[PDB]
Amino acid sequence: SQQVDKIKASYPLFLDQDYKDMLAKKRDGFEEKYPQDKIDEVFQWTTTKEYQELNFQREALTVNPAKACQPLGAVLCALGFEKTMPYVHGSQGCVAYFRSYFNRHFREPVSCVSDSMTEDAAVFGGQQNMKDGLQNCKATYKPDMIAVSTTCMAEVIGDDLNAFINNSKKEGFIPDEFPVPFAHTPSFVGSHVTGWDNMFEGIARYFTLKSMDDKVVGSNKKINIVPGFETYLGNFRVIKRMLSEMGVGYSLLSDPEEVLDTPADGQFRMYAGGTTQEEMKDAPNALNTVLLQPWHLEKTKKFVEGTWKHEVPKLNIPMGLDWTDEFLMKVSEISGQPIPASLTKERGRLVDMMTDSHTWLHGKRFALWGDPDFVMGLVKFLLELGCEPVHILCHNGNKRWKKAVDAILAASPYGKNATVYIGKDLWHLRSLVFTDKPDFMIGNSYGKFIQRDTLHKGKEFEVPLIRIGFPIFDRHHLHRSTTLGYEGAMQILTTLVNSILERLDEETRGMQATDYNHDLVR
Amino acid sequence: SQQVDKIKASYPLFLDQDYKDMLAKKRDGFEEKYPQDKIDEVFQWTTTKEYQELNFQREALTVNPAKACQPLGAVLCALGFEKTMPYVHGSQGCVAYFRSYFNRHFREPVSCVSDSMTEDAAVFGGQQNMKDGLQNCKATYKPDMIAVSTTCMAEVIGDDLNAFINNSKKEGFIPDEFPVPFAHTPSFVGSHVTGWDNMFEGIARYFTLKSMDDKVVGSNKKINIVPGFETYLGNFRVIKRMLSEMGVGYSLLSDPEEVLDTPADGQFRMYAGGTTQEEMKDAPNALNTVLLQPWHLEKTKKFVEGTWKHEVPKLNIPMGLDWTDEFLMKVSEISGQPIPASLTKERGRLVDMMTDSHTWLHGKRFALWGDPDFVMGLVKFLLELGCEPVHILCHNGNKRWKKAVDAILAASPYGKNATVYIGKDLWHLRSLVFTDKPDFMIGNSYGKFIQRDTLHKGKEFEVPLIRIGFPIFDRHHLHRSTTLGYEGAMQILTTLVNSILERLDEETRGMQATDYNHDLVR
Amino acid sequence: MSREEVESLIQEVLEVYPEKARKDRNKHLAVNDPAVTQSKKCIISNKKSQPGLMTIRGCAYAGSKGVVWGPIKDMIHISHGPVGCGQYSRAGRRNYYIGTTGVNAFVTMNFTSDFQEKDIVFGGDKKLAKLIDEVETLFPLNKGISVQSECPIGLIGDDIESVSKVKGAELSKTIVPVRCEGFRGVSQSLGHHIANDAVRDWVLGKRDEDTTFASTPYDVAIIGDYNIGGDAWSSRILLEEMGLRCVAQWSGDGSISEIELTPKVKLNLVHCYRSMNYISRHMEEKYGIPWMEYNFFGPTKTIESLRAIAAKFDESIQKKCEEVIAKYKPEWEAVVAKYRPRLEGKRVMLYIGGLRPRHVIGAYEDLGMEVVGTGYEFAHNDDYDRTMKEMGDSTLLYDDVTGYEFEEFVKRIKPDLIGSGIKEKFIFQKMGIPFREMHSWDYSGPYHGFDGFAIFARDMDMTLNNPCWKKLQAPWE
Amino acid sequence: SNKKSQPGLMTIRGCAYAGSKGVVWGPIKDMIHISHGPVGCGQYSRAGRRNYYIGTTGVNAFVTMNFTSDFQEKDIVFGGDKKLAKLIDEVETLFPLNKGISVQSECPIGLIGDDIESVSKVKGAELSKTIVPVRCEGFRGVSQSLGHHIANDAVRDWVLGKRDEDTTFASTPYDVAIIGDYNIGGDAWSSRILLEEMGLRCVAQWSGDGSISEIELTPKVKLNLVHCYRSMNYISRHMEEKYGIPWMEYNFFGPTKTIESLRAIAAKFDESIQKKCEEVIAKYKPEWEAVVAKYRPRLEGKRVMLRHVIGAYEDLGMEVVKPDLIGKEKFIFQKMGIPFREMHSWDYSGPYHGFDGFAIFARDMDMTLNNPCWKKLQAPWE
Ligand SMILES: C[C@H](CCC(=O)NCCC[N+](C)(C)CC(O)CS(=O)(=O)O)[C@H]1CC[C@H]2[C@@H]3[C@H](O)C[C@@H]4C[C@H](O)CC[C@]4(C)[C@H]3C[C@H](O)[C@]12C
Ligand code: ICS
Ligand code: ICS
Ligand code: CLF
Ligand code: CLF
Ligand SMILES: [Fe+3]
Ligand SMILES: [Fe+3]
Repeated sequence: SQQVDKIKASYPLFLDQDYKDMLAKKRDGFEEKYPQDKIDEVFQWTTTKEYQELNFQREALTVNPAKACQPLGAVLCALGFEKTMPYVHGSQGCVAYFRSYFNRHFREPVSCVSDSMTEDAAVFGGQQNMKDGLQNCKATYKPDMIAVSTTCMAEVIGDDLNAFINNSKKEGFIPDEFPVPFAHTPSFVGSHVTGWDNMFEGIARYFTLKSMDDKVVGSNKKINIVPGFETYLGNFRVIKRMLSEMGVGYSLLSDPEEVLDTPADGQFRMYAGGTTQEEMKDAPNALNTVLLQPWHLEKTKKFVEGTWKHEVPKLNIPMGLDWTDEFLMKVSEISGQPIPASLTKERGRLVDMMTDSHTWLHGKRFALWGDPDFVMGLVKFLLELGCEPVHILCHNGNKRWKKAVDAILAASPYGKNATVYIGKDLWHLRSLVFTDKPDFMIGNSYGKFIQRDTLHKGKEFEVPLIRIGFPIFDRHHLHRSTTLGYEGAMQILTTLVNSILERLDEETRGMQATDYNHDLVR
Repeated sequence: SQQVDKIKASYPLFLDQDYKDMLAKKRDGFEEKYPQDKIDEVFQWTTTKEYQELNFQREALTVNPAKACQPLGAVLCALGFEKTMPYVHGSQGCVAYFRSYFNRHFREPVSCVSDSMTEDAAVFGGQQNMKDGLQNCKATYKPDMIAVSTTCMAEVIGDDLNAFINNSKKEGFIPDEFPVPFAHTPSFVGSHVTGWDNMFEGIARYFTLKSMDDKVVGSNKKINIVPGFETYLGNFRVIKRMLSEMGVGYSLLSDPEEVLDTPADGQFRMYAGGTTQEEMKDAPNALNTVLLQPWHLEKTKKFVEGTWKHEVPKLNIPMGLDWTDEFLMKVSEISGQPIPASLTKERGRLVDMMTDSHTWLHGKRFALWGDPDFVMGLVKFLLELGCEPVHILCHNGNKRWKKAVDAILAASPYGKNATVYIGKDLWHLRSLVFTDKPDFMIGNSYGKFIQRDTLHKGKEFEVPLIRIGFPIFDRHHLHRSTTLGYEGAMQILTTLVNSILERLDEETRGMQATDYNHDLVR
Repeated sequence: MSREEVESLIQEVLEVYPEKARKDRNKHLAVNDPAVTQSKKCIISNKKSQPGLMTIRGCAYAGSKGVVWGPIKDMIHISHGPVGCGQYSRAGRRNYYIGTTGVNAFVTMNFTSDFQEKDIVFGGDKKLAKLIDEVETLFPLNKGISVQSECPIGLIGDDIESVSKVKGAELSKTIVPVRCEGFRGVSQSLGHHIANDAVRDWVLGKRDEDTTFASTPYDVAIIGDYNIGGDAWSSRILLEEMGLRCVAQWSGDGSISEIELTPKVKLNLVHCYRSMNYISRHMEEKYGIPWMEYNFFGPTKTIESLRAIAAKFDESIQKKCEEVIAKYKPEWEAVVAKYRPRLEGKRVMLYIGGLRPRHVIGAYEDLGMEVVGTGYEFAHNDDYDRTMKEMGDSTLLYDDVTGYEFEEFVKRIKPDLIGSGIKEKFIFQKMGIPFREMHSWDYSGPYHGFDGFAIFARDMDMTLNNPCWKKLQAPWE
Repeated sequence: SNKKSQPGLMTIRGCAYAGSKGVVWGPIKDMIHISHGPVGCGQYSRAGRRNYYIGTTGVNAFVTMNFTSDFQEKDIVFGGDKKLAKLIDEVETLFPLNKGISVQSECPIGLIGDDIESVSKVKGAELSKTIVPVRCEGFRGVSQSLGHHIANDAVRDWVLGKRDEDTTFASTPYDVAIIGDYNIGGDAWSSRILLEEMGLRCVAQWSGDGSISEIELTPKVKLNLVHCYRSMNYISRHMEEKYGIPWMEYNFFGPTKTIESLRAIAAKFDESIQKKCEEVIAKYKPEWEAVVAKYRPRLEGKRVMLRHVIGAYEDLGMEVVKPDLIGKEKFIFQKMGIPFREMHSWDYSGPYHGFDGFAIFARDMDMTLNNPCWKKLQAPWE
């Protein structure tokens, strides 16, 4: 039943008594459900240390991973170039999933095509699929570039991307001068950040490998910036703004912030902004190349150091106070441009907010997860705030990255109770937050489920989630935030301190029970 | 008792069993408390319509007001001028309260002095207080200008500010050339915004009244911007940025964003930025003066139109889509500068966010309160979003402003269930949100108490608070937000939609009870 | 637009395609003629997508794991293969269910083998057995396991059937191997077929020799309703208010016991014909259970379907059906009175997967809105046979439409509203045309039944009449 | 000391209204306090001080509320006595569970010739309710000290003697009152738990978490324990002179001073109270010893620029006097780069008194003094 004046959506329409009785009858009559006391017993068991010991003994089963596959990152990298179509040689279901994922994160159209390889291509390869797809894509969507990645099917059957594209150019399916960079992005190796790295290396190699004779390092007075897999448009914007404030010439390669933030003015723009082909062609002429996320740009680093002869600086992600300072100092040294007074004032204002909020931030325990560079930058910033990152999880991390994060933790008194986990999923993290409860969680929308589980144990056991990372599906326009530089540090600090204060307000809202501490001034 | 490893603050230390027993003994033995059943009965009565009828019959009693006194606004106006020390003629406790209020909101040092008028000055006036205070202030803090306002004591005993300052200059306490603008700011008239208006009018008159002969309108090719009482630094920043993007020469009079956002670099800066005396002197030479908050800048408008001969445009506060568009178009017409493509793209991006969030925003019911211009801008933006501003409360609003807001509401189909209240306080709004429950409240931190009351009636009756306005005391760094322009509209939209989504997530977190709607994607 | 206008528009959109692509796509676009009962004479469907054309079709894994098997709450579904397929499909579909997630329900969880290079090179059968053992260790209250194959499983020569048999015998547990590799077929339709075959082969006949279940003459099963936003619950409450006992309801909020009990029912009520026609026909052939399609979308279709269902039983059920219709008549009449004036004479273009492009038309007509364009991602020719009688005359029909094709159709038709998925929502929002997500109900719902009709009318009004659509042009431009 | 403020210089000193409404009368929870005058004074002091209390706000407790007459021009010109009477009637109507009303005068009340005493007497006789007029006009005096004196005089004249001829209260030889503790973050509760663990009965505790009946019961106790001497010495000496109740100052800041004060208080009673005091000290010794062991090495040798507070700082190994810490001015020292903490006006943390409060105090001192934010004021390129 519905009242036309107050229409109920599924919640709380299904909380009505008739729906409750219907669901109870369905459960009791036909579902053969386990008794509720057995369910409670099993849940309590899953909250225990013995269950955690069994959970961490897993070797073959992955539950609730915190990573994606390579072609997603390859598509994100391809989206950062001007009038460039991401083209995933393989099965179309992969492209449908990639587009849906990026649509849900960015709430914007995501352009990507597939050559629709099927059972026939499983025994003959996808050469005909490549030819037809390249021709159809160029004829239909009129791109300046087509950037080709692979699905797991084409990787398993062993399709040769280079030979397929060369043959497509030979039989006239596409013009011989049309830029078609390619990258093998096996989904069974690494994660989405690995796919971003592979795609960027493929594009850079396509545009620079065979034209290195006329290249002179530092002839265009620019610094190349490689952002890596980045899903905060504010990060691109803050990097560009900080570099422009310093008066430093720069070339941001793979810049998708325009195509992922197109205006609503009555027309659809398939392409917007992006790195030009001339930018990639002139990239070896830069003074140097700075990798914003070095821990998943290793192949790109090898190509840039081996081919462009750029002495890539050893820079951490420009996250937090110390690492933003290091990034700015390195940029100043490379370009010769002094750090302006505006950036000094911005750093001072970030320090001022840190001093203002240190009383609420100090000692807070956090369980965080995400990509390696983002995770380590967050850990460093939390250490700078006096916080304790007790559980540090990176499903796509490696041993060297874990060693670096352990070295960071050992350099701070606030990393004493911190453990770093690599190759562990969010079921492991749920066990960790149940057995060693932190004050808060930091991560993507998936952690919301963990929060639910904690609330099922009790209100005092609930671990609230702070949505920083990728992907964020249950909140709107959080992809416009910044996590890099001083502005990103200020936004992160504000989010953390206000989450703490919101939790304190919720815990002290009980009238005549806990509202003695429901303070107006915090 | 306390555990050294896990120390408890007041919450939840006083929830311990021994503290509970001690408090129960204290209440039962000596407090002579009313029975809890009687307390529940009275609380339930306070939530009824009969209590609302009694509450709205009040004529003499004010409970939990939503306004301050004039000298607070006068101090805020004085802080916006370069090397200017706010000076309140009257009692010291007023200045102590002003400084405490502004420190709590901005979390920054706030400069203000008093002449410490006492019992003796209540008989002979504060002439000697004025002389000594001016001399001591100029000697100790070395300001370039002293802006003088009054407390209620000085306004009751009829202290002549002009005569006192002239006598101080005549007898050598301060130089005759030192700029000492003054304004009478009676705390029993209007509110803090009236004090801001009076102080700005006094400063403008002091710097422009006697030198109007050589003034030519539009000779400096600039537009004067009067922001009014503004407690968001982002609003000053966004106005300046939008005018700089347009290529429009502007003079922002009473600009306090610099002195309220000083960096923490180990040195205390007493003054920072602000409108220079040269800009105030040259203000009559501008093309026109734009009043950002015209509903509390009436005296300023009268002075600017009567003395500067500026045809002040009839502009609403540049809040929300339509009013930001009108402000930009008026600036374009006045200055002759076309609106650039960047501002058009920002408007389109705001519209895109609106289309992305309209499903969650449509039909939501809001009670809201604050200053008149801010309240009407928020109402306009909510009507643009498809929301219902059911309860509109403005303690310092008047009948003409109420008529204007009623006209705004009648122009929209979403203003049908809306009522505007002037001269009502937060107890009236408590009664309103109990008897006519909105989905959310929008106001300053005081509304938190209302939320507590609603939660005492039940979780289904709780009205969550959204902290937009002044003052915000229980959250950190919210004063750095923006409410004006497309950027301010985007920030407000994000806050509203994510508050709705957070409330929905909280309501659907119950495992096997409501978590069927605990959707990962929203 | 007249029929000649639509045909000329189709030709103009096909102009830009290459010869092969244009020739293939010509056969998938048509102008509706309601008198024609054989859609094969005007449209061709269930064919391979043209490479590199930005299609919206999913894979067989999406149609099997994401649609048919995933909503089964008390079962654990393993995305066998690399992490991506399971990660992108985790909790992306709003198959509502009641349960304690992680203990006895696992719908929104992601179980995967997380294939690495060594698993590709040396196979994943041993890893599958170890994973099944670990699942048993860590989730003891699961009532069954399904193994949904991703693309690499069928290419490296893995034998998941033998692993399923051995582990099911060892653990006395139902383990269903589904060969739903994404490259199979052309869309999610083959995934539906493969999942239905797996249901028939491994789950459906489990209680063939069991006669302990007590049956009544009013036993019905709900097949093909996936409880998107609670749609199946809103249909089930109407069915049970009619005097019927809904013994089985899958996949949405479905348990394995309900699937096993389905062969014991008297009637099968198929909501999504496309995804469950195979299992319905098999059950009719084997257990002699009649099946029929019902449409609870909009008060008119809901009333007609309720009367058709009651006609299959005695006079008491028909009397209860009339009682239910009388009880719910004022509610949907009030909803119509409130929302039809705001929605009269507004044209709608739709493009959804395989059922909804024709099923939801009646509710739009209930509100006073006319549908001028419709199409399917993966529907067969029988779906179009059912569609052409529902669509209006000289209306556009598109099969496996491309992004450019549908964009040009929308640009040259100018509808008041468009109903499609998330991959076109923002495309058409940036063009200034109101959009309603017809897959997830735009995170709203349910839309079935009378309560669903109220929610649907409210959503249509709030999106079509939102002020945000009048603000896309800057006043200075 | 205690002289007039120099005009034109910034200072922290409040007014007489702040010392009366904000300090003495406001924490009284079951009374309603009307800020008589314009809106500003009541608005700025609303929930400004963390005088913790237990009650239902708006029903039987009113501490964080703002009751004001909201003076306008007509009230200034023609007086506000009629407005005060109407407001008192409206307060009675809308807040029936209030156990008393105080009227705190703001500045214009003392300048326009308003007679709030006559209104208070008439309305109190009419409604059989205690209405306390306080002439705490802000211009009176040079600081909040005169506000404390005026508020104490009002307490003595209108509340304290309400049960002088009442003997129904059953008294015990271990009856003590806590006078001048305003329960900042629960300080008075942390002191009261220790006092009751000693076998003493705390009949009265005001202003913090204080009720009017407790103030009326104060003249019935055997000992008065004054925390804030400078705000309650007048009432303490009045009770000593009139009722013969001895009073003493207690210092529960830091374990050493807490132990000394507990022993001094127990010395005023029989041997059973002394034995219970020894038991309490023995029970709490390991807790504060562990607190010292954890936090003293992190704070040894640090210099504090600020007895009452010296004891706790010295218990943490800290030197009291380039200060490493200093006990409106907070942000000024904050921007100079010196870590700052309010040792007696803290607006966020607490309690700091008693053994339970000592742990919080040590944690807060370690948190503020050793926070990395103070090491980052200088940019590495400067
Ligand atoms: C019963 C209660 C008085 C309590 C009392 O004073 N008891 C006598 C005092 C003695 N005790 C009970 C407090 C202690 C004992 O003596 C215990 S014993 O004698 O040892 O058993 C009176 C006083 C205040 C009254 C409410 C308010 O007006 C608001 C409202 C107005 C409407 O128009 C009618 C409803 C409302 C809710 C009223 C209901 C009720 O009418 C209240 C609670
Ligand atoms: S199963 Fe099919 S695409 Fe019949 S794969 Fe798809 S929950 Fe669609 S038009 Mo998403 S054949 Fe169901 C469908 Fe229809 S996921 Fe849902 S809405 S009625
Ligand atoms: S009464 Fe005094 S200024 Fe002793 S006027 Fe002041 S609640 Fe301070 S240092 Mo605010 S002599 Fe109390 C005080 Fe101390 S208001 Fe509180 S913190 S212990
Ligand atoms: S068509 Fe379908 S979704 Fe595609 S892979 Fe194949 S079953 Fe799966 Fe999977 S991990 Fe990523 S998303 Fe693919 S490239 Fe492989
Ligand atoms: S010293 Fe004290 S706080 Fe000052 S007025 Fe006097 S009692 Fe009050 Fe009041 S409304 Fe504003 S803040 Fe004043 S100017 Fe008057
Ligand atoms: Fe968008
Ligand atoms: Fe600050």
